[PDB]
Amino acid sequence: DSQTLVVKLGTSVLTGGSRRLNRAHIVELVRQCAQLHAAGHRIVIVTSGAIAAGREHLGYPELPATIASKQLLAAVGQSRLIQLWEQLFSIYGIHVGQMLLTRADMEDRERFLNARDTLRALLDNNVVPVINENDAVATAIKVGDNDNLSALAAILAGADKLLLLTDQKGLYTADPRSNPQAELIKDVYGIDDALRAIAGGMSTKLQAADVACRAGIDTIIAAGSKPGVIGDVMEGISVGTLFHAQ
Amino acid sequence: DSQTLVVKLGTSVLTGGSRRLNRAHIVELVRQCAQLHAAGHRIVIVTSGAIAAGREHLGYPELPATIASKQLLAAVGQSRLIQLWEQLFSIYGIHVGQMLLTRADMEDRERFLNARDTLRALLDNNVVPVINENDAVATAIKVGDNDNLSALAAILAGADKLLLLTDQKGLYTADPRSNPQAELIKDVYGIDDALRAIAGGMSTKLQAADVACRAGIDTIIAAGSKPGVIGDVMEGISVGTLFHAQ
Repeated sequence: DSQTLVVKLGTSVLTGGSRRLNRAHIVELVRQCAQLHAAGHRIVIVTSGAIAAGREHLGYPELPATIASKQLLAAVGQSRLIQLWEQLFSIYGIHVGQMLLTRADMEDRERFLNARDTLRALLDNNVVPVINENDAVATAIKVGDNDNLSALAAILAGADKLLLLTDQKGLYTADPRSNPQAELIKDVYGIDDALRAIAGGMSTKLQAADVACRAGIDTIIAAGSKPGVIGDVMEGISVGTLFHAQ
Repeated sequence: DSQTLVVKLGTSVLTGGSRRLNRAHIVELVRQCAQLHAAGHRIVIVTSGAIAAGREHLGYPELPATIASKQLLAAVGQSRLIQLWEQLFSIYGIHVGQMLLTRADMEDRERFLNARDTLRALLDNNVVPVINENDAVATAIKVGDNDNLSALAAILAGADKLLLLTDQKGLYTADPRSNPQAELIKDVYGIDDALRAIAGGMSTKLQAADVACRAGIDTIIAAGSKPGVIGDVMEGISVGTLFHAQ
């Protein structure tokens, strides 16, 4: 019966590839999350967009390429990002709990177990956790974070599936934009099989699929804009590239 | 001319001593913050209430005394806390940037300097930072955190004054509730002078006043509900207990 599923939303899914956060699109996703929540499933959101959101809200100001500029953007953006997620879910009367984690926080073993406990406490009490890199405080630029963070979250939260919503249909045999040849690779079996099958942020997705399948957790790369995507993934309907678990 | 001032709000100021977050009271404070912001001063908010807010929003549920219960409360509460601060300030068209810091993050010297930079980047670009203990992730209970965190923030943010808004008028010669004798101690000169003068969360305030005065920064204990308090403190009008800087 009652599945647990982590959904990762990268920046382009969230902005619909614009430089403004796209609420029509997000609400479309929240919706699917609520239907499953109402069926008594457990949902975890790993959200990007903190910086995008901060640029928007501040009217795209001109800033030095310091770390302090990524961070202040992130401070402002996350306050909005969270509010946004809080309100959309609130519509379907589901609560959300904001978790900001650093790459550091995760390698610290004690904090790692803590987080496991808290994630489960959240779900246990029907709350959707909305996790993100703690970018206003995180020392380390971007860079596919987030993909990895999400696969950690999948483990800690005891996930049955990890869904990596991106701006293309899955994983291809080569660059599809410059290629009439490219297949959408329906199934993959662990990373080594991926890297053989293929001889845009797509490497860190291959990376997260590793960490997660090696942890017993199926992981999917799929288009975030595909109607009904999230439910379909629960039912194991084929929808993008499925990276089976070991 | 252009002063920088850190305002700390503990739980009771925020709930007005209830178990619900009190928006009438908060807005009253935001107001004073906006008037000074509009005069081109720089304002930093160190907010408590994350857990209070999480209990309220979840309808005071019955939870195990785990660390995971403080943390999930904190996850839910902060998402609300921030939204609330974001909206009230938004009324006066001032932006806010959310910073969640751990006691850990501060002893890590690199992250310490980072935070300094970011705080100043925030103010430079007219944003009010709203800082809090990162309770959904913070391993260590409560306990006067926050008082100390605020005095760190004062240093990092290059503050001229630190204002510790509490639920009484300042510091007393003894417990005033059980005492017709108790004076409100108008001035104090560094902690040693405090501890001589007096022979409810009041120790950690004495503690923050130390860290901050020893850093060249005047610090004030005052009633958060006192009309016009924050402005008065800028003008150095006497308002509670003033702990002068070394």
